[PDB]
Amino acid sequence: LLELAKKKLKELEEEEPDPDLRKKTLVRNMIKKLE
Amino acid sequence: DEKVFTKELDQWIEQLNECKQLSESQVKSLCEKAKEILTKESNVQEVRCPVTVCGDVHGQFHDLMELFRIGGKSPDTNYLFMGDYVDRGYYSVETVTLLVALKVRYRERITILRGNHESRQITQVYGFYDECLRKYGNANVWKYFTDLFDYLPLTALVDGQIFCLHGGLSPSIDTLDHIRALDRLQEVPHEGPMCDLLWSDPDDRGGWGISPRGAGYTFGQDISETFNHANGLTLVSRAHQLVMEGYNWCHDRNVVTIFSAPNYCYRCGNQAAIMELDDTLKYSFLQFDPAPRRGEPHVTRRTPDYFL
Amino acid sequence: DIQWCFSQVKGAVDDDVAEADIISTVEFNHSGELLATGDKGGRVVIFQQEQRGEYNVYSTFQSHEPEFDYLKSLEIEEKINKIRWLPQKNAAQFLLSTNDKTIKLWKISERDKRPEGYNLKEEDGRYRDPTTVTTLRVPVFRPMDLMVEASPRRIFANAHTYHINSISINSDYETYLSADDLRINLWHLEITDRSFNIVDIKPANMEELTEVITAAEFHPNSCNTFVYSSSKGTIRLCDMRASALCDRHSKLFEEPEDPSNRSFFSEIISSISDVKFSHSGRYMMTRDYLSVKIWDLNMENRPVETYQVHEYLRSKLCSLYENDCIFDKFECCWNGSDSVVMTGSYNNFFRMFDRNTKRDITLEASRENNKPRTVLKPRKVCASGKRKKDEISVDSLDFNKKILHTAWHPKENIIAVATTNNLYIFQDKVN
Amino acid sequence: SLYPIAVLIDELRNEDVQLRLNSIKKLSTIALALGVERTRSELLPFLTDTIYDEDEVLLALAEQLGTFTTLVGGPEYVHCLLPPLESLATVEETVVRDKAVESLRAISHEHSPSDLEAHFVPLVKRLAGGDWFTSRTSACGLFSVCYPRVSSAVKAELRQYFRNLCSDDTPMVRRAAASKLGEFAKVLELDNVKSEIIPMFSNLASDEQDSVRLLAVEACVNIAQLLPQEDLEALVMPTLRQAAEDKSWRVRYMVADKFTELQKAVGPEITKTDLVPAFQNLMKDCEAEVRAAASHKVKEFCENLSADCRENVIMSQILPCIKELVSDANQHVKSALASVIMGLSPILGKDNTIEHLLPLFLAQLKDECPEVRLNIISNLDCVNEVIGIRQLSQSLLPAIVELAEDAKWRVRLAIIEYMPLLAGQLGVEFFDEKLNSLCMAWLVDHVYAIREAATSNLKKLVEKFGKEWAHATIIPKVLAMSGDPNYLHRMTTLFCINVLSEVCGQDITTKHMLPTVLRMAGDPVANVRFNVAKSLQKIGPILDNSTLQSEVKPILEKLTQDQDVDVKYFAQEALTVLSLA
Repeated sequence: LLELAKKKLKELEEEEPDPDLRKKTLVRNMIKKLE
Repeated sequence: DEKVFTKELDQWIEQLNECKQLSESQVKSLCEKAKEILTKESNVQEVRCPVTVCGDVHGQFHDLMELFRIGGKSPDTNYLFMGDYVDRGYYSVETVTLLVALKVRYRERITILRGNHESRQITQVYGFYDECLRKYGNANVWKYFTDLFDYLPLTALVDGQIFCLHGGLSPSIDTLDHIRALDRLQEVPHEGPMCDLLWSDPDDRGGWGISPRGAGYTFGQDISETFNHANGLTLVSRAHQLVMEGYNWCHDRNVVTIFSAPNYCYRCGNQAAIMELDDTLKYSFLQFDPAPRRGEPHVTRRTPDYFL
Repeated sequence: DIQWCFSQVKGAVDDDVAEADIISTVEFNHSGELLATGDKGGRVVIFQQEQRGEYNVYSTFQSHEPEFDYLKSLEIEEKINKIRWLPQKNAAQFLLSTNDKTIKLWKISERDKRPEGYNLKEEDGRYRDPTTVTTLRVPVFRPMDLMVEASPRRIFANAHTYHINSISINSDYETYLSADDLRINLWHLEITDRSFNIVDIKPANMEELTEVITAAEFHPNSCNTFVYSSSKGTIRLCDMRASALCDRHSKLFEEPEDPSNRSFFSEIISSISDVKFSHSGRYMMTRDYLSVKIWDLNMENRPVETYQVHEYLRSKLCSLYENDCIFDKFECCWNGSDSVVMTGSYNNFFRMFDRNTKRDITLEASRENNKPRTVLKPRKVCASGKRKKDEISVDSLDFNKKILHTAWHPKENIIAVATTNNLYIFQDKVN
Repeated sequence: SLYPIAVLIDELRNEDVQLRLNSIKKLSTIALALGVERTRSELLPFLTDTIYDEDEVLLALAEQLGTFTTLVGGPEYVHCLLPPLESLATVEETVVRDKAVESLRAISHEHSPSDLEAHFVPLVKRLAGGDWFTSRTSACGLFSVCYPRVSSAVKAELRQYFRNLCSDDTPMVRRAAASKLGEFAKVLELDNVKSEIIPMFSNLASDEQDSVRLLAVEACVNIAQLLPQEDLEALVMPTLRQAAEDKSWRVRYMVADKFTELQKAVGPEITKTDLVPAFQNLMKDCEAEVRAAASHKVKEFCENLSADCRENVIMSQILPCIKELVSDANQHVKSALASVIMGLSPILGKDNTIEHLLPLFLAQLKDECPEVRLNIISNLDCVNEVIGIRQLSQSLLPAIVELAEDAKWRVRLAIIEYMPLLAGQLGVEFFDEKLNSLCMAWLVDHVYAIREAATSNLKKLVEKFGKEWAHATIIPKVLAMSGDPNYLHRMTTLFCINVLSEVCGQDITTKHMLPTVLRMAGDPVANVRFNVAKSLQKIGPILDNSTLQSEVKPILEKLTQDQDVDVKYFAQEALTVLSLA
């Protein structure tokens, strides 16, 4: 919930070699909306 | 007599003007002549000024023909290259075939060097093997061109004042007797002075550094000017690194990076400069945007014929 | 309610299926007979309806092959993302199909004729003397046994920098589209070198990325209307008449966001996954992660119906973030007469609602409890801790058996439900 | 003696695509060798239904079957080529179907009326009443070949079949019908045309698709060219008016692209009365392709208007639209308008030209977008022959001088290509007193292609100015150009000498230019030695022994001793070029 700062670990320790940008754009626009 | 051979080669040149596919015997004989010419040459090919210098091409045929138009038609104007005739390209085969043909026809009025991407593993993995499989269906052409690559001189000493090489410098290199001491009939190694020589890049970062490519090193400016003072050099031309501006001045103007392949990988849309060795050794650049591709691009905002 | 009755099942029985056995699309064809199931690896497997009959295998053909990129040198893959059929031009049937980069146009045709007659060779091919021939003979034709055989005819390739996630034949037998993550090209079914980029929402620089394109359709009657969806919740309704470049919308269907149920994930459980027009050309159902929601083509600012699929998950939504089970592309299909709608769900259940009586069901596609011609009784999941012998506590649903892909026979009442490694074909009881 | 034919007859049964293709192409020899009472019964039944799916095999087979009118047995048995062609007329491909239909039409002329009505009309009816939507698409193009020679009942039946086709379901069939509407109507009775084709044309021009409504325009053009002019206001004109205000920009673009022909068909009175408002609306359209297409025909349209009020209408109705279009935002529109704005000058008398056409001209020249200046310059001949460019040269000069120098050499190459026409149309003293400065810079330009173009333009000028002007102008400058450090600039003087010797004359070349060339022969760069050898080889054909053996021969002999290989080779080449064997 509010503790998503730790769950941010997903997009933190990822090394996407250009997969689809929907999953990246979601977790990338998810944190910036609050942090 | 040589006359009949020359007329046949000129007819084949006109045929290439027609963009015609070739047979095997022609390429085998051309490779045999090239190897016969090249076995007598050492690692340091002696190119006499004046000459037109060009860097990476990476098998883009259209950029090469545009270069030909800008710089004039051979042999009216001399030419030279600095490796990277394969990898990240679509038309490597035509590039190398035309290069070898013009070299054989004009042995002494054109020079071609070797590059870091002229390595068996690298060439096999980066398009060239697939390209040969598509155009001939067999690996004999791959073996022939690798044999030719083996003999290619590594570096070029222009008139004894300017030194030009594809990859970069190495810590263990202080004088050219090191390069002339190498046995150019070997596969490109992963370690050793020759690898760093062919796999290094300049480092604006102070001091030495670890090459991110995982093979080679990052020579600093100190070794560069020490080499220059020891051997009385002024500039050290180089290529193999992409620059959005076509050419850049770094390391207190000691290094000029030449790129002759606009839109390297067809994504960056860069400029391409050719640093011509004037008769008096000055440097002149004739920058050219990506060559207008014939009947391209396929994807356009403009309405095509079927839709209109 | 049409009581559904098990009819068939495909695939194996052992639950250790390799990666190249996960069914990745299911698509009937315009008249109803055939049924393609393009699992991973590319191995399209076409089922024909036995001249109701059951479905027996018709052909099989590796469509795509594991490729390799040159410049970006990527592991360009071989999954089958979509399988669209074409109408019937002659005794052969065509079908596009796409991995993340290419679009092929296969062609399936029967053949029952073989040349019979030789001139310089014997019946085995053993050649005779060259000059002893005296009277030429021309090969004759004589029957053999049906040998169905597929073969690619065109290959539309190398136009999409990003991955492909849609195609749709245009309603005039000529063209179609293919929408990658950021652009939409309008190909032509007979010109395999040029395209026509018809939409582009890529920004100037990449780092300011907001939304992408997660679906695209056409109109079943109009020739100039696609409906490309959007990864924020909006749905443009483009129009290829008013201007050659259709970048500007002609409508914009967007729910006037409800501030009541606003939560932490209020943007990741509201990203459309598949938009599907409505067999007549009026409604345009779309399925986000938690509710199918039937828009209307004449009333932009609100939908006219909203069906909650698995409402019992809005609590576990937190726990659904650490196992990547919240990014799942569910898919919804219409009835043949625009009165019933179906969508997949978790733990092998597949909800199918009902538009005109507002009822709803929840069946279960599974093996160890069903035999042919029996009936599937509605499974009813319970959210609370009060569980009595006919409900499943939400602490027991297996979040690894997702019924993503589904189809529905155009006219008749047969459906095909594709779980991870099977293809149950539940029909209803013909009485 | 029949071994090769025995090989060829079995070679169309292998698996190599090339082998089968070659056998199909050579089928003529097999047919000739088999005979005539055996071909029909053995070879045709084998080609009836083939399993070859390659576009390059079926295409060749259809094209070959289209030329079997004689081997089959003569014009009496030509109905034996139908079974094997009807099977290609209904294949999934498109070019194959087109070729099969063309061959069917070509062989239709060999039938006889009774044979036609007995064996060919059944083929058409069948294909046009078939089941797949390819039999009908291919049948929709065999009416214009079998209508004229059939009886009345067959004619009525064919008309009914076509009318049924025009109301088909699959848009493909309706597209084919719309495409062949005009070709069919061109052979119908005039009263039958009026009473039967017009309803079809209306029903196809008010379609629900647009790939049909766009072809309805060409159908309208043909129909209008067919009917007399006393009914165009009640039969055809309403449909054209509706199409000129259509909703899908493709239909409006098609109407714009077919406007000169539409005017020529409808006639001058209807043109002047009704089309002009439609043309204005097309120019002021919200799209871009429509505006470009409508602008492309600005000249062809205004040139065909009625002579009674051509100048009035042009200045009262069309001029403001062009004035607005000149400052348009799109690029294609501006380029297209510029390329043809020059046709309006000779329509006024040069008075209205100077009064209002001049500004637009300056705006176009001053445009900062490329290819607009190129198009405006390339067609200057009009005002030159109307206003006397000498008057406007004061304005031309700044534009030409600013366009001569740019960044990319592409514009520099297109304008250097256009240079000779303007040079010829301008004058002698004016050119020499002004653009002479430009000429010099052109030769020392950087990009080599521009050097080629400058040398070629010099050649063209000196071929238009002959000897005296060149001798009094370039001779000293080009001669002195031989001191530049860059060897490219000296070679440029070499090519200039080569190109200008044949126009300046040996009496002056050998007397002044040649000694310099002989001096250049000893350049410290091999690139020049062999160039001076090639130049000698090029001027030899106009050089005699008196000076040849005196100066040239020692030079070639010395060159043949050079270290470089190419210098020796080219000196030897010259030595032989002296017609010495």
